[PDB]
Amino acid sequence: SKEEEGLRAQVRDLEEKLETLRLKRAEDKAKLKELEKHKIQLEQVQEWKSKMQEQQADLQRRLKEARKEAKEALEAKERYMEEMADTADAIEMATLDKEMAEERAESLQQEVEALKERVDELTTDLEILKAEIEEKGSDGAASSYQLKQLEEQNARLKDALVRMRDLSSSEKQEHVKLQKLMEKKNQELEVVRQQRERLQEELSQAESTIDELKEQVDAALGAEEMVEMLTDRNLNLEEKVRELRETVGDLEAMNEMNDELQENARETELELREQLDMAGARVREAQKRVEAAQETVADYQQTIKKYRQLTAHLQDVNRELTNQQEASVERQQQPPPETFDFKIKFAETKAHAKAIEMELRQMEVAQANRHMSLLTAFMPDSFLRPGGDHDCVLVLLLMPRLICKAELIRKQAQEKFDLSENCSERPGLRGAAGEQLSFAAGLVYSLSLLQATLHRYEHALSQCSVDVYKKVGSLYPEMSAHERSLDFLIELLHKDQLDETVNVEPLTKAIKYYQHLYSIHLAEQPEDSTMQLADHIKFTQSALDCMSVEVGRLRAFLQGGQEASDIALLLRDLETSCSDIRQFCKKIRRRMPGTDAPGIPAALAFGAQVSDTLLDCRKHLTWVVAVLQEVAAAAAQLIAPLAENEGLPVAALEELAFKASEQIYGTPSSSPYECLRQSCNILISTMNKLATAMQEGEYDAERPPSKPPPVELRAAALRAEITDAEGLGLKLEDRETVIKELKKSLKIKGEELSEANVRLSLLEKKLDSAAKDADERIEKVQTRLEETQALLRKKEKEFEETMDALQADIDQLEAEKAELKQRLNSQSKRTIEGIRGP
Amino acid sequence: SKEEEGLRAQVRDLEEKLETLRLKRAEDKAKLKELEKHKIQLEQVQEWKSKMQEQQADLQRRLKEARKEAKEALEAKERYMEEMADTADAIEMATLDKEMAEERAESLQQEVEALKERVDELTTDLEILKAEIEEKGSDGAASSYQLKQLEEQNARLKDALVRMRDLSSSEKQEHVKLQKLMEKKNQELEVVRQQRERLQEELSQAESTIDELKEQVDAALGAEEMVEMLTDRNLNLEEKVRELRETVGDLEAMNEMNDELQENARETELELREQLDMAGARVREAQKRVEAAQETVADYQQTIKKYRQLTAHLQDVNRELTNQQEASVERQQQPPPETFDFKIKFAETKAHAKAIEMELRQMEVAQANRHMSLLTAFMPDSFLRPGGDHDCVLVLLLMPRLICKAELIRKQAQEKFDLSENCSERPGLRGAAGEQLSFAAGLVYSLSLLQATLHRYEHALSQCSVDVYKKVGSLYPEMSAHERSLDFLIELLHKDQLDETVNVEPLTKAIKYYQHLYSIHLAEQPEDSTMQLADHIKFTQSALDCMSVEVGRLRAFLQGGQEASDIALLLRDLETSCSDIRQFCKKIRRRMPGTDAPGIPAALAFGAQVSDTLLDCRKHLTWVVAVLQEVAAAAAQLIAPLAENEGLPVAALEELAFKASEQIYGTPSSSPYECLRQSCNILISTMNKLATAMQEGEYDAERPPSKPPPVELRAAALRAEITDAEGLGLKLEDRETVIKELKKSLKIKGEELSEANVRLSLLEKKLDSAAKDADERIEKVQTRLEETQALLRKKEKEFEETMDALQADIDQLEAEKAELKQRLNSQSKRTIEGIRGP
Repeated sequence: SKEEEGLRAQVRDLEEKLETLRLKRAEDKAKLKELEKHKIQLEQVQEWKSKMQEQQADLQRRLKEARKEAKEALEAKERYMEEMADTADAIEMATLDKEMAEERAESLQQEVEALKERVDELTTDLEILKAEIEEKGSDGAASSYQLKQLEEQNARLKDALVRMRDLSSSEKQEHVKLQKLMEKKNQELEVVRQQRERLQEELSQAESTIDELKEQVDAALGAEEMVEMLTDRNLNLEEKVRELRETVGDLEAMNEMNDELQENARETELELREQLDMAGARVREAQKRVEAAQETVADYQQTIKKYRQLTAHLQDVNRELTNQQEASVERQQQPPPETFDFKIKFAETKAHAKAIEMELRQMEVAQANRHMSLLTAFMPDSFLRPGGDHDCVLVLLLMPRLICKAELIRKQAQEKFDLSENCSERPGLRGAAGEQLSFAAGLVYSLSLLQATLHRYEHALSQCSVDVYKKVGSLYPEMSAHERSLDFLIELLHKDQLDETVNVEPLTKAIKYYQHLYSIHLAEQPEDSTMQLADHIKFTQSALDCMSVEVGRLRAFLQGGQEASDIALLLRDLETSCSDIRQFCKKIRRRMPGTDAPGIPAALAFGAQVSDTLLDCRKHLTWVVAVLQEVAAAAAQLIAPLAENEGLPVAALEELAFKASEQIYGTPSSSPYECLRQSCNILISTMNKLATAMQEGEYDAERPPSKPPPVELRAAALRAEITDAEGLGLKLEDRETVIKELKKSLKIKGEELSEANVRLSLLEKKLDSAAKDADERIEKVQTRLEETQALLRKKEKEFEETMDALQADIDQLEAEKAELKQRLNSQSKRTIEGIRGP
Repeated sequence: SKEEEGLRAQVRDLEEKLETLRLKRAEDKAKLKELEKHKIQLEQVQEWKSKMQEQQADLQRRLKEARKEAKEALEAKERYMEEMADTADAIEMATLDKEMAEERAESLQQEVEALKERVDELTTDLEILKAEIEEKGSDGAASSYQLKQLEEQNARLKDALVRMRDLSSSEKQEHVKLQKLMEKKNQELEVVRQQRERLQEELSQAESTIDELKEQVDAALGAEEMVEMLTDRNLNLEEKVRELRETVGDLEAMNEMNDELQENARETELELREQLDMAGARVREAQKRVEAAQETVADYQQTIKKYRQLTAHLQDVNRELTNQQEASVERQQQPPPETFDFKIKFAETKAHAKAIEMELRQMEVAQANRHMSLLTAFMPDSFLRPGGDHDCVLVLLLMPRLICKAELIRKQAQEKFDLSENCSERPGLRGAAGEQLSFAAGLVYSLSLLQATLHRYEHALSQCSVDVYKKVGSLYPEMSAHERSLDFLIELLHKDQLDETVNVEPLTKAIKYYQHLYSIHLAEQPEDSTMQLADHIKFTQSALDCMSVEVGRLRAFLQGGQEASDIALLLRDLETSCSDIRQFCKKIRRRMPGTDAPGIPAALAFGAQVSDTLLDCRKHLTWVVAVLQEVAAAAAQLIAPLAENEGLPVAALEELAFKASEQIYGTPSSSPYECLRQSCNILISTMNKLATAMQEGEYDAERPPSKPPPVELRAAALRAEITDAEGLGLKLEDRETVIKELKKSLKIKGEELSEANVRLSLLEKKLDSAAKDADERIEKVQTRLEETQALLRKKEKEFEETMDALQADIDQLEAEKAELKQRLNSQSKRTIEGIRGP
């Protein structure tokens, strides 16, 4: 199927999605781990972020402070440069003035020193005196000439003195400037050394600060480590809280179903509890129905006691009125029981016994149906096919069943409507009571007709041929369909709804059908005279009941004062005829077979003319009943609008009788009076003759039981057909076995032939080659004998040479021994014969 | 198709799995959203952190500079107010130096004036000396002093030259030592400046390190704030995990009651439904009593109709006898005719239907009997023969019939004797009431056992083989004989004569019969687990009823005041064991198959171990019931002569209990106390285990496949053969022709084989004769050969013996020759030595 392939594709698709989304949840949990890492990092960057915000603010504030304090230091320094300007400008006058004063003093001092040198220079300027001096002579003046040369050398030296004095002054000035620059440099060196020591202290402070900050970072790393291990714990707990929340939701959902389920169970327990409150009242109210039917069984039993005491007392009063043969008249042969009482227990016992009986009967019915099914399983389809032997059996059952149903309806209808011989005198025949009685009588009449027809069927099928039996059986469906009119009537009786409003169309149709079918297929079957006559009596009695009821109704329809009218006389005559025919029926019934009383024959037999007379009697009875019923129906329609004290005119009833008689008898212009009178006269004469013949024993006969019924003949044929083919199967099995054994025997004994036949060939050849082989072992053995004899002769000469050689050796040895003895003697003799010279 | 439904179920399962892990995925992806904005704003706060670290670094730079600058501005102001002081001093003593230099210049001015006066004086004196020497001309002795002054001045001037040359060189020595003190101090200042610069660089590096460490400290101060964030969160989450786990536990716990309460509600519901089914069994029993009292009203109403017809007939006879005696007229009065005119009419409207139903059922029974007689007529003789298929069908019918009769009797007996669960507390258990209850309980127990056995029979025969079916059918007369034990009991119930005096041996004895016949012919047929369990429950309940009744009777038999004895509280223990086992039976019955209620399986299936356990349970039940019944019977006819106020001693009841316990349990010297208690413990344990396994569905199964009953196959076969048996005849004709041909072929090569065998025997006559002739001309030859061979061998020892003798005979001769030779040699030597004279 294509749908299977589509479902398989969707299964694979869903399985693949389940792989992918499981793998994705695994990835997606790992990715949640990345969430929690990012959360730690975000809290770290946020904490550093806020701390950073005031760190930046604090650095800005410190920068504000440091720059403000630097600017204030600069402002102080600047107002203070102003004070510098004042004092320094005052200095540079004062040094200008001191410097002019010092330069003036130094100029005056150099002029003082040059003037002292000029005083000495003038003492040497006495050198000028040379000119006056050497012009005078030679002793003192010319001596002063050399004096003056020395004096000029002096003047020469003095100038160099002055020059180096000036140079020394310059050097002194430079000296002072140098040493007081040096004082400045010492101050600078001291300041720089102090600044170096301050920088060393500040470096030591910063450097201790680095160490202390490292220590603080270590403690705060303890805090970070504290954070990380707190966070690991916290993430585990978050996962667990989340999972527990989900589980809590699931459990809440289960608990909520369980709460409806308990509520529904509680509602059902409440419903069962007032169902038990119902049912205790139902057991009490069915038990009140039980004590009520047990009070009805009570009162039925107190009234079977009251009818038992009443029947006992009426029997004792009757037996007292009969024991009255003598004056005594005083004997009640029964002790009075009381009321319900022992009878109570009798009926509770009988109800218990009847309950047991009904359970047993239900069990029997179920058993019969089961046995029925099991048996049906065993006989073949040819039996069960439509129109087969089963349908014929069903027909044989159908007629007794139909007869029984018709009898049940007839008896119940007679009892319910109190159909009695005196129905014509019942009050209220003009109204609904008359219609009810007419309906009941007609129903009983129709049922009697049906029963007679079915009795004919039963007899004919008990004695017909097998062919007719099968033909009737083939009609079983159609002629079983008509039972279901009678079933309708029985259902109406069961519901107490059988009344004059009931439609009897189907029953009449069924009767006509059965009569017609009998006329077609069973017409020349013989009839049973005994219960042909019994059925005739029953039919006649039912027809007479109908006739009497209709006569009474028609009399009630007549207007008062018309009793001397011609129709009223006819009605009275019909009533008298009814009584007479009923008396004849009773007379015939007394001699009817069935009881082992003296004078009653075992059976009846009469000729075909008696049967024809009975048919004619039935036809006339049917005509009279039909006429009366039609007239009464029309008259009832006419009388309905009339008052109770008003009646119909004889003219109207006469017209109705004219019409009905013409329609039913078929004879135009025949008076209904003398049609009906003729029919009744024929009936009276016929029953009178029949009653006389019966009383005289003219019809007495010995009783003709049916030959083996066609069903038994057919069953014997079917069993024979089954058997001498059922045994054929066993025969076939045996012939199977025989055939297998036989052809097995064929190969076995054929290949026994083949073996024997090879053996023939072999030992024919063996006989021939046995002649051959006998010859050739004879030659073998006889060659062997020759060879052995040849050895014997061989060995015999060899023996003989060996004998001869050994004997020669023995002879030679004996001769040699004798020769040695001779030689011994001869040597001894030669010794003494050699000494004697010749 | 099966596969489409399986695929749809798998699709549904896949879909639910995807939806569950999609919802877990969805929670996870909400958390992933949480991640994914956490990552966005981690990058945002990280850009922010890095950017503002840049800004902080710039601020740190600026603040370093500003501290630098404030320090330098303060130092400049301080040096500069040092300079204010220095400048004020310079002003003051520049003014003072101006005044000193002024009077110094004035003093030198006075000196200049005096020296210019002396220069004028010397010029005048030189002019005077000029005039004097111009006057003198001739001169003497005045040229000496000036000469001396002029060497002394040449020397003085050269010495003063050298003198303040030395002074200039000393000033330059001081000035050079000074200047090199400059240069050393400037180098010292340069070195201190270099040290200061290096210190300042190192301090700058240290300050950078300090700022970075301070910032680390900042981040980790934030970390401390997380430490206490996370600590609080972690405590709260631990508490929340604990609370969520507790809520999970609470929800699980009242889910657990909700399940238990649902089970208790179902149990109470079924007890209410058992009470509703005994209210409805009282409705069905009060019905069958209303139906029984209504067909009893129908029979009594037919009886009052017969009594009414008889009383009307007797009243008509008495009234014609009263025709001459009395006739009534009566004034106005309204006593209705007969106490039940419309009471009988109402019971007629109602159970007139019941009378009709009785008649219809009777004719249905007659029709069924006739129908199955007619059908039997068509059945072959092989079917109807003793041991045939008919007997097998009759077995299949007999044994459901037996079951139905069986609890008809059980069901009536329970009602009649009011066998209830509380029979142990009924008054009068010591007397006839106890005996009646014991009889009723035992009867119900036996009937339950019989029903269980027959149920096994029904199940086995529905599924056995045809062969087993056939021998079981062959035993039909024998098992059908046992039915009228039950028929006798139904007699007794119908007559209300079923009491404790009834002999139940035929029933027990039929039960034992059926128990073999099953053990022999149906032993390895499979059992129906469901209705095995159902029968076990029913049997156990009946046994418990017997059990309780006997316990109550034994308690009633005990002496007053012996309630504390071992036997009395053993009896109490047995009573509680009964109650517990009954509760387990109810539990099991609740989930038992048979109703279309949810949770009830279609069928039950359990292994052979469970079946064996059930058998053991039944065995122990039987033992305990038998012991109690035997003890109670013996005690009852020990207590009969005792007064109502007197009781049995515990010694007597114990001694009876010991006797019964041995000869039922078969174990000598075992205390009845352990035996009974152990049996009850086994029952309770097993029965509780079964209830539990039943309650969690361990035995649930579908109904097994229906497979054709042996009767069906047989029936089919029987009917089948009937059909094919037509064609079998044609086959038999063919097989017969084959057999005739096979036999003919067998005969021909039958006497071909015989002919070959004869020829074989004849030809190997020929060989044997030919062989014999050959053999005894052959024998004749090797007789000669054997004789020659024997001669050759014989004639060969004779040579060997002889020629050994010849060898010895030569060999003696050589010895004699040797002796003569050494005699000859001795004589020869004497001849030679005698020939040389000495």
